[PDB]
Amino acid sequence: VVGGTEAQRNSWPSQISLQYRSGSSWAHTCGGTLIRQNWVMTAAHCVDRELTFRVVVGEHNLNQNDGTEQYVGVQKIVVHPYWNTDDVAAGYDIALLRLAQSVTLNSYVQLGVLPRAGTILANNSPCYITGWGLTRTNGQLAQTLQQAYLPTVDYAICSSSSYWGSTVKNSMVCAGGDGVRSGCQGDSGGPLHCLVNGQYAVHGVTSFVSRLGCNVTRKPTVFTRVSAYISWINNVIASN
Ligand SMILES: *S(=O)(=O)C(C)(C)C(=O)NCc1cn(Cc2ccc(Br)cc2)nn1
Ligand code: NA
Repeated sequence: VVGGTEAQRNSWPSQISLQYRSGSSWAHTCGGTLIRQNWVMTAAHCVDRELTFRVVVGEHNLNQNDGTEQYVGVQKIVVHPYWNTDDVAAGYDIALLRLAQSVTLNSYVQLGVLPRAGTILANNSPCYITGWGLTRTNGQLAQTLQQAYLPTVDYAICSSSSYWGSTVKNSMVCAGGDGVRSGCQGDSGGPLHCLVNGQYAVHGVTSFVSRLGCNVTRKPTVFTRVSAYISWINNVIASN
């Protein structure tokens, strides 16, 4: 997250860190959202490489154990069957990870609330991105979870020629693009939390940023639109 601030400890208790084994240790690669005690929602592109993954729930400071974390293996990966790693812009950038055990819920570990199927937010709706992704273009990961206010940019604007044009689809949510605040590498897979009827719900899964930079005017961060996938998510959970 570029242009963010440090989140209060576990104010985003459904945020997870998706990590892969790197030698004798672990490396953060993506965010995700805990949606059942044994299921995480992330981006399909986060699992394009065949690696050993783990999920950390209750995380805040990646470099230090604070007593709130639970670490769990990934037992099954279900990528959307229409995902094409060579065509991010086609969409379908979503995957579900079945965890090797069910995590315990507490003040630090909670299920993320999903929107009702089909929900489209009005332009400029209030949302926050969260993650441990880079804090500047070409920079380094955040040690502690960051948040940034990233209001939505509706499809008509986001898919116009001076923004992302045809690359953005109606199955995506765009947010930000002010040139100061944005998602960045390693926020991918994580949530966009948007306030609806007084409750935050996870409307986006971070999918891509501009190759020109993370915080780039009229290149808002692009998210898979969770509300387009409610039936798919429920079908996967019900059949696994
Ligand atoms: S996201 O918008 O943050 C973005 C820029 C697409 C991103 O940084 N995604 C992170 C990501 C994770 N993976 C899979 C992967 C690739 C290589 C290794 Br060594 C490990 C994991 N690809 N992009
Ligand atoms: Na920690």
